[PDB]
Amino acid sequence: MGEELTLTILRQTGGLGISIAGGKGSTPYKGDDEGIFISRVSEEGPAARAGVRVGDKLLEVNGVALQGAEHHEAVEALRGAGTAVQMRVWRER
Amino acid sequence: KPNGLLITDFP
Repeated sequence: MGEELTLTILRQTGGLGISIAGGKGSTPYKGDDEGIFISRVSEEGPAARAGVRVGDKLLEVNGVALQGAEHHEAVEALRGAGTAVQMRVWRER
Repeated sequence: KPNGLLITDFP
């Protein structure tokens, strides 16, 4: 069980303040799940302020779907994401 | 090709 949330990261002057992990065909971050996950959130950064949490599974970035994605596809999505990053996540309870 | 646990940081 869990919930889906869409968080909006408002970038400031210190970067997004997250790390992402996982992806199809590489070592799973969590169990045998090959999804993209949030593996780090900087405490003082804008992702923390928006409400993103470690362990959130990343479903979309600015509406671009990442279900079944390889790691580099999520990296590319975040690189292109701009000043306000809308991040749809699944948060296991 | 990167292998293992892939983690990419956006500081």
